[PDB]
Amino acid sequence: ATSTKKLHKEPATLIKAIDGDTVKLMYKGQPMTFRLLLVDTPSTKHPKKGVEKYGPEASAFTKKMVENAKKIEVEFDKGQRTDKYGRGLAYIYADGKMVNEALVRQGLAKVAYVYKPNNTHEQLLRKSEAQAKKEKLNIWSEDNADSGQ
Repeated sequence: ATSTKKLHKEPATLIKAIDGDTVKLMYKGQPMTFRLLLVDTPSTKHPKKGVEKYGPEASAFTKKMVENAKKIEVEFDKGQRTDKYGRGLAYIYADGKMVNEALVRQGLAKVAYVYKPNNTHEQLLRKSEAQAKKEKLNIWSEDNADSGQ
């Protein structure tokens, strides 16, 4: 144990946001498609239901935060650097805000089956998910999941 600086950030710039959990950015002068991996968004392409535009969904959320970002950094984990489908596996930081956590904490993304050993910030997302759940944020909001009394 005993480590300084959790994981490693590499400089990036957005080319296009494919959707919420999958983006294509310019990684060191070359276009690489990245998937956030730990997070998985529901109904990925369209709003949850579609009755008025309540919920810009992860697609626009990720897009907006990375476009407004001064700095875009991709943080690669301890495991594999790229996904089975050749997507980059990194925690993308938009302006220093980790997109993964931001999607989850606001309730636009859920924690999925994280492909270990790529899991350093799984815990962070897990708590942020639980956070979103107890506040019934947009994907946890009374619609698909309408639980209570």
